[PDB]
Amino acid sequence: KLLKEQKYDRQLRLWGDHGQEALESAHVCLINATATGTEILKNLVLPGIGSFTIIDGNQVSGEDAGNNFFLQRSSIGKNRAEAAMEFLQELNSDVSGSFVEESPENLLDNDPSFFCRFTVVVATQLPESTSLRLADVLWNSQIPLLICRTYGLVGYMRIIIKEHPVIESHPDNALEDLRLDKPFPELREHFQSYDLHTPWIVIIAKYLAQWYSETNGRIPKTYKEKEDFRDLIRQGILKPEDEENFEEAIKNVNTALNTTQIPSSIEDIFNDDRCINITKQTPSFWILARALKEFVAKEGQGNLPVRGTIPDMIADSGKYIKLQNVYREKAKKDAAAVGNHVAKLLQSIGQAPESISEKELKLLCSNSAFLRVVRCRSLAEEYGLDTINKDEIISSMDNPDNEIVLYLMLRAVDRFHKQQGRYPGVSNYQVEEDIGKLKSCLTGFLQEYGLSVMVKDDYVHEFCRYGAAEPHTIAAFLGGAAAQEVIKIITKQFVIFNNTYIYSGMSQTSATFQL
Amino acid sequence: LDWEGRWNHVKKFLERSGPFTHPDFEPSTESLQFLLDTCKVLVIGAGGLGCELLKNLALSGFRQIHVIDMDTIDVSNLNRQFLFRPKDIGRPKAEVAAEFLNDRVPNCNVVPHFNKIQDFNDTFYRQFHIIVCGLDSIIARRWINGMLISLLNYEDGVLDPSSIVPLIDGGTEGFKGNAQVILPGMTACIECTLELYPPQVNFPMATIASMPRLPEHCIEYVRMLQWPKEQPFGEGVPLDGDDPEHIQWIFQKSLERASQYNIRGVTYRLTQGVVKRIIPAVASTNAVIAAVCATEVFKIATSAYIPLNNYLVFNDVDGLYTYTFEAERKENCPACSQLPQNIQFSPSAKLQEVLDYLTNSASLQMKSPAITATLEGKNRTLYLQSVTSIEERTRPNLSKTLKELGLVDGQELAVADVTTPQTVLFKLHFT
Amino acid sequence: SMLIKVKTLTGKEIEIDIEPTDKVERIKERVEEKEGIPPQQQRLIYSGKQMNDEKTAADYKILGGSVLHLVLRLRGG
Ligand SMILES: [Zn+2]
Repeated sequence: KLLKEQKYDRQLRLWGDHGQEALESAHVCLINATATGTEILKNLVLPGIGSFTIIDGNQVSGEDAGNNFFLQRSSIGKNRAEAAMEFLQELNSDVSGSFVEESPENLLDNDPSFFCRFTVVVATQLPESTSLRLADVLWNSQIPLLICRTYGLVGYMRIIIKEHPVIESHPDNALEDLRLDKPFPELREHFQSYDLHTPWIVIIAKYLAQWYSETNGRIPKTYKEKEDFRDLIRQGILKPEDEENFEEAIKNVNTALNTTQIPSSIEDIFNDDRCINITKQTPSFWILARALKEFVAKEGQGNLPVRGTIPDMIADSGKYIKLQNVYREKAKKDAAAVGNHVAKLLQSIGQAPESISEKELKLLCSNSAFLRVVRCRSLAEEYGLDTINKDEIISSMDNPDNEIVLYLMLRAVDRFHKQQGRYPGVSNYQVEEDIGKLKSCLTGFLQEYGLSVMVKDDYVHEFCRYGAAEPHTIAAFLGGAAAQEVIKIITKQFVIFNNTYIYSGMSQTSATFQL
Repeated sequence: LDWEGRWNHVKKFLERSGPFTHPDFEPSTESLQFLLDTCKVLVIGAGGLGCELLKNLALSGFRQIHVIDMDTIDVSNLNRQFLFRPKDIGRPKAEVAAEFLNDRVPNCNVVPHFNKIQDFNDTFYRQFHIIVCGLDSIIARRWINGMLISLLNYEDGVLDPSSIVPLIDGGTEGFKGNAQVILPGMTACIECTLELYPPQVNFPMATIASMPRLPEHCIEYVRMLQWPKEQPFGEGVPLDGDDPEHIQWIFQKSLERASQYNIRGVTYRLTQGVVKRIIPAVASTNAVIAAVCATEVFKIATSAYIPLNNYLVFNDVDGLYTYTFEAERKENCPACSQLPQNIQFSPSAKLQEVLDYLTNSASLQMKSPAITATLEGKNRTLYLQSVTSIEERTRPNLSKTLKELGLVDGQELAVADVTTPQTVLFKLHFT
Repeated sequence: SMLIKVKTLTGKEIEIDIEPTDKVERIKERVEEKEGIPPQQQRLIYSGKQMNDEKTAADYKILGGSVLHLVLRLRGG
């Protein structure tokens, strides 16, 4: 019971109890028990992931035991999946391991539906071929897939989720929703109810009414007006050759003034067909989206619900808790209005008014300006001759050393593997010979999709040098990065990257592309 | 010995030439064995990054590794420090960690050191080839930075390269992390970039027990004032953050204080967080930084590639983002500076206005310095601050002046602090 | 007025209006203006030099198409 609350503490302060809740209900599937997979599963098992299943068919080898922290010398020859599950299993007695002694290729042919049982599927070290299939099957049954790959010092991550709508995106920063420019009734009161330290909000409020008067209601706009609006404040410091909160107001002028308007990204949601056309099929995110859109046109008077929170301020106690409660109370109202629309909407559609809970509705409004929707292009689209995003690749390459070279190299290497039956440079005696064949494959690739791009010949050498090795530290990296991308997916709590993430251990740099 | 194929995932980089190879590189089939035998590496800290680093180093071909950590295993550790089980709670991290590691990885020679990094002196650090951090306080990062610098040997003006001990540093904090690579007296040190740190949210004493408007204020009080004013567990007994009872008593006396000013938001977790200055932590971010850092340790010891020029910052929150750059090494730097610091100062000014210059200037920020000079052909302690006894014996001189104490410009100024093991030198300039 | 770009610690790039004479101290306010990031925690970097917010954009030789990055350091571990 409470014993968990103690070990899972340092993370509960990141995704809360509701987050932990999901995490413990999820069930993850890892395709290859390599170091990459192994590590990724290590960062999910430790935080408390519900249960996991490893599907590996290969036998543990010498290299396997050597770079994997979850396979010992003693398991060489044995089923890599099974072997790694026993070690991983130890990291946390609350995680339910499982395994399948078959390969991904075998399952995709005999029980493609098997993956429907998983919340997310993580594949590692898969050959081009197998991916295109896995990505297909899963794309159809709508199972989030995450393809990870370690190659020499190159880490690769490709996320594939048709749609990932998020409410609690946890933004690291954002303008406060103060509403000085479009002040609501209650607020309008709590201001005129003064004169006879006072939150700088009020300070700016009053000296605003004054400027508003001697300008025919004209809110400071210019970087001049704002600048003069500032002196019009210093000039009221009573006798005090000290009055802190008054300077702690002039500073907010930079912000506080215009702090109201609908986020550009929220518009598009409102504009998305999924929001415009509701059907019993429509998931609750979009239902809530519409409810939110209705509020805007109606009791919202053009804007989203009031966030209902304010920044800390140098001020009197009972004076702060009073102002705090204004918003805290306005927000609670709006939430109710947006809750009305929801049930009317749920009715028009024909679902039970109590389909959407209040906890949600409470969270939705608190995060109305932070909603995010991510859509991934299917793997098939990226690989297609007519759907390839050439503009992204060509544009990126303007810099001969943009991480995307590694993407292309990875494509040449798969082309090489399809054609040669083996990866370039695995044995030292092949490195010299293979450089030529890899260069040719690189060109065979580029021509096929028709991409005029210059690839420093130095990258062809390096990839052969790599010998397709899976150096642990590179794998550990991915392990950490992807593990969190999985958790974001499971808790639907942060914002996942969009398409392809490429990390370069050589230069210790990384970038994100949409392919 | 090593079983067939154990290190192929490494041999590729040591036995093969490459374009992106460091210039001093030499492809050889004996490199790996050499690395394995002789390369001594010290890992400072064994929790979060520490655990992750030891694993990474071990599987990358390192064998001779030492780990310093003065900590005891705790329950909260377990969510991201995979080398500890619950059975191991109470024991010393450093011990349990070498234990696990030495066991999981066949012939590792991880040597634990159960103690503060301050119990050792140059003699001890001079013996390692690369040192890796994974500390959780700025002061330690500061301290070990000077230590590594003090080891620098200048062959009359020119620096002797064979006395430079590479220092890789990691830092984690939620879904954010960073790593730096330091080459004492060549690259920016921890001091050189001491400003990239955030400001410390210091609750203004006023509001704490007068204008409380936040649940934290209604805890910072019940800890910084009410506890001292009512020893709950016998007079003189300190507030033990890790003690589930003092937290309960503080949480309880917090609800009351909160209730007094009607500030909702007080909770046990929040109370635990305030009383212990907790930093939310996940295993994921630590796996990332520790991974980057290890790859550098590998690079720095092998010359397989060019080591990260300076800095890497990472953020997991919205997608994945990293930024790498080359932090500049300040030529004025109190630490790095192969020479003293020129201080502009009219011999009229008092002491306090030169003490606080060290205590408050954001470029040199020390917690409690103690200056000293050579006056009548003998070193007299103008002002020291450590042992209460001497501060009062020197506190008066904090009103004197530069012409007052015998300070004629041109003379150095030895300044010592907890922050760094060395003695920082300056040069008086009268203006 | 020369237009420069500055990057969020998430990669998000925003445009700002800065003239060769406006202190660094101001650029940070321009960023907060648009992004809501307190100036007191912004660490700007151009050409690897961490822009001292007392000098000025001209001091760091900032021009029309100039990208700055907000950086950070962390304590935990
Ligand atoms: Zn320095």
